[PDB]
Amino acid sequence: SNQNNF
Amino acid sequence: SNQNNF
Repeated sequence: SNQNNF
Repeated sequence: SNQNNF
């Protein structure tokens, strides 16, 4: 699972 | 699993 926090 | 914290 993936999380991108821009 | 991956997390990118920009």
